[PDB]
Amino acid sequence: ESAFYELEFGPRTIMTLANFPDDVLPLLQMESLMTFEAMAYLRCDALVELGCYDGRALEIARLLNARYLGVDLDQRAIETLRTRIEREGMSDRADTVVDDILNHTRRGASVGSRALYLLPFNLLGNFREPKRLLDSLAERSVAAVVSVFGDSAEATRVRQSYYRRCGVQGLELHTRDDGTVFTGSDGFYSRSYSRACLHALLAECGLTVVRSASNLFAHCVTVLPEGADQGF
Amino acid sequence: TIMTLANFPDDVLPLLQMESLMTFEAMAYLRCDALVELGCYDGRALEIARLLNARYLGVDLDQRAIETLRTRIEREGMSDRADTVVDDILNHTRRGASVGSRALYLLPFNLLGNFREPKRLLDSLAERSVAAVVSVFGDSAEATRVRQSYYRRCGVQGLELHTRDDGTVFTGSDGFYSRSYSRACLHALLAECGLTVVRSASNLFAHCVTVLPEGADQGFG
Ligand SMILES: CSC[C@H]1O[C@@H](n2cnc3c(N)ncnc32)[C@H](O)[C@@H]1O
Ligand SMILES: CSC[C@H]1O[C@@H](n2cnc3c(N)ncnc32)[C@H](O)[C@@H]1O
Ligand code: NA
Ligand code: NA
Repeated sequence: ESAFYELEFGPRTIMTLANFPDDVLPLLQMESLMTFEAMAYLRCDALVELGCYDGRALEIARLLNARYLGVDLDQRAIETLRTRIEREGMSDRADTVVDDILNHTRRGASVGSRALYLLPFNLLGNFREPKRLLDSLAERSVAAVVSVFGDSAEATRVRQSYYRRCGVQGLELHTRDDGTVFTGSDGFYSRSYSRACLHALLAECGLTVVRSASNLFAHCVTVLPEGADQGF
Repeated sequence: TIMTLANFPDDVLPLLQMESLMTFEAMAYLRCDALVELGCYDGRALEIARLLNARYLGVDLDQRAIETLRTRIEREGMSDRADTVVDDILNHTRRGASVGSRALYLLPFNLLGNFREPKRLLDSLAERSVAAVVSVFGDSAEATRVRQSYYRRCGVQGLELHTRDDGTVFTGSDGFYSRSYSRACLHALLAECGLTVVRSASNLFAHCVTVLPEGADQGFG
């Protein structure tokens, strides 16, 4: 799992904004708005961004005066995030770890009292076995936001352009009933989801849907782990 | 050709994210039934209107970006609630038809800074808006570095950097102009144009403010 993101320039090629088709921005905006609103309503004092790169959700924590933890394998992107945290005077409230996401979710200390876990920008679709990641959220979180590419013809055309712009080698497209799977010879793996398939996967992993939003490109879901306390 | 993501350094994103969150929260709290995005490109605030079930009007002179937006509105089933106009921003604020009873006007991604006479635009907001969100580049060393890289990727000819106490000005031999703002200068300009700051946020790259036109009604619709 995540072999592609252990490559020196794996994360850089995928997360460089200049490599994004314009139509990626609506996916990122929907996910941002839903994370912001979820943290307020569910009284989360902490945001944990899995695959944060250079801190793509830091502004959400900033405008809510929430604690922030960014987790990524990419040392260079985390150093950019550390530099911004210091310059923003957020060192007391915002932290970073260079580590595997599953190392963090399985063994990492709690962040704040009521943490929301963000799985942004199709992170879940980059796991061949997404149930291992989803199952690990229960321990340290009272909520999660999961953002994935959808399976519309338009979404697939965006992804065809995006992954080639990123320079993914030997890119192949595999069409399935419930999503489109892209693979690369470099260990690249990215699937999209139908709304029904995403909802079914979440229910299977004991994650209750409280909010579900879709646009032409993406599905974004706010979930509560069953067994999570829902106090204030 | 300044709006395609292909031309954006990574450090542009925190500016876009801060103004999106402040526009979203302003629409909800101030009970705005319409979002009017000035310089909307391909509908960079459409998702805010969509997720609040608000009316939307995108104003831009980029007819390609507007046609992209019109198709997105149709495919999202938003035709009855979202529209576009290929118009000059000041012509729209001066003479354009009103949208909803409580419209919020968004001035995104340093639109105010890309105007040489910003007072004309700000003064025009008085009549037709109950609220506005204004997003500008700041004057940090990091903001100036990001802007230089951005304008270079946009292919501005004879790009020159002019240092000032209240914001860095970039010019080109092609007639390109864009200024950043200190927090103090932005607040002073808005006050001068009868716009009261109700929310003010800054990050390393940007200032974003929510304003009410003084004399604008503040009911619930
Ligand atoms: C938003 S999905 C892509 C981002 O997530 C990061 N990422 C992907 N898989 C992992 C993983 N297993 N552990 C940590 N970061 C990861 C990548 O380095 C990139 O910044
Ligand atoms: C965010 S500022 C840049 C955006 O605003 C648009 N724009 C700039 N000046 C004007 C103008 N005077 N009238 C309408 N749109 C404009 C550009 O086409 C671009 O999409
Ligand atoms: Na995800
Ligand atoms: Na959309």
